[PDB]
Amino acid sequence: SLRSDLINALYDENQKYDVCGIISAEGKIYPLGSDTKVLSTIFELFSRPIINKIAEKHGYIVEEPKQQNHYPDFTLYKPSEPNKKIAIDIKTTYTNKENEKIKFTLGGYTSFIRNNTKNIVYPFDQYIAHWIIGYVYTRVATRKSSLKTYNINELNEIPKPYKGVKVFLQDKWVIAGDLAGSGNTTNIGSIHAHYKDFVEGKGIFDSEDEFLDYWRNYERTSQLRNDKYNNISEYRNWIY
Amino acid sequence: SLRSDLINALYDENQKYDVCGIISAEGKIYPLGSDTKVLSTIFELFSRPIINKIAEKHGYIVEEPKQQNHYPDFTLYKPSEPNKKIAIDIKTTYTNKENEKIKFTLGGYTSFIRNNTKNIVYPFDQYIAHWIIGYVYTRVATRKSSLKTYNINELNEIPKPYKGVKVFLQDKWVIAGDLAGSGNTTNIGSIHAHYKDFVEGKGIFDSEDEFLDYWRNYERTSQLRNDKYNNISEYRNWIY
DNA sequence: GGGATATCCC
DNA sequence: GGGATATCCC
Repeated sequence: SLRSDLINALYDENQKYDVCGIISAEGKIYPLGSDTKVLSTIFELFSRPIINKIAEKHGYIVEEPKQQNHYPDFTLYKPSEPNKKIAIDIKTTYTNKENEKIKFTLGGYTSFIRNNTKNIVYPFDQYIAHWIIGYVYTRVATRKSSLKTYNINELNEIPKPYKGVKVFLQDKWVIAGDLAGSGNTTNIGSIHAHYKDFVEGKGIFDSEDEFLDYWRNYERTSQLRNDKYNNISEYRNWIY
Repeated sequence: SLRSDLINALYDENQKYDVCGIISAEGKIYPLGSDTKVLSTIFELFSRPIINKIAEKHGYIVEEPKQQNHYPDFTLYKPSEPNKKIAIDIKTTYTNKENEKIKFTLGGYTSFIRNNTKNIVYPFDQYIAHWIIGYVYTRVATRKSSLKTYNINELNEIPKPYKGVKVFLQDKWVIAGDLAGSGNTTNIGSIHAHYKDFVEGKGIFDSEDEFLDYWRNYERTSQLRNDKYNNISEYRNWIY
């Protein structure tokens, strides 16, 4: 199973998280910081070697998006059956101190979910599956960068911005919740839970329809969200 | 002074502003793509040692945010005059045909611009000058990242994400415009001209005052502002 | 012009 | 939760 195989190779098969810094054509190295906007990519870069791997020994093609504002990170599939498209999307998140509850943002709620074609490499329908690859790290901060330029020799010196990474795979609908992850950016939110709750997929929506419906009609303004619904209890009761 | 000194440094004191890729500690390199959220940060890393070296040589202390979502990136200050705080923010944009017109997005019009302390490192009132260090660049059209992992020796075979970089130092009110930069995120729009106009510091606003009142007044959307004001030439009369 | 990519702060 | 960094895409 693409999945089983996948999950398998994600948990240290020989993989080690060691990205120390950025490098300029001048040969001089600049360390990282807690910028999430860059860490994200670093997280995806760790996966890109392993997805493609499996994908290979399974006979599917992988297609990264050409444009900067389209979902999802990866698009696996076989030409023959070019309707059985799977979709993998990398999501990171940080912790401060050990064993805290986490949460991720699961993506747009007013895009291809409701539009089918808006911002997605392929029309929403060609996908049979949508997976999520979640990462958790202990951010090492109290930050203010590392005010210094390095060289190819001090690599070992270079401090990283993360510690004790944790990965897991799961279907999106399984770990989705009933609250926006981001406001203005209309994102969906994840379940507030213990990392392991994710592994196990101890969610809240009973199936993928329950997850689409809920999100399909999650009004955007609190004003309109009152006389309709704010959560699972609210929605469920809305079934009658 | 502090200002023109910075410029020299930032105007070919030798620097090239080129990046290669990401770099691990086992020494294995990974290339980059034109992704903005990344490039905007790398350009950042480049700027910090340049800034530090100048300030420090004029006896200024430097400040960086702890929160990743507060303004400004940099914060130079003289303790012998703590109320004389200056801001520096890196702003990037790209173009294909090495010449076409330009546009930047300089911050939110509904935060420190109207309440003194929302999402700002120190209070707005404690700042004398607000500077924009802008970078422009030609990006390899389309986008091809590839997944090869070079190394120090193959430092040359590695594809760069951009080429022909440009930089400018100028004041925030001189380069601002009368249209939004973005919408949902509520950002100020830089002027839509040509590199040079920027260097010229050939704007539209009359004063650092007009721009203030201006953006201080920007209604969040079409409905409201369409019957108030939608541009400076409109701002004007409205002022009566 | 409005909303889209990611995830975060108070 | 609402608004914030980064800027773009359509």
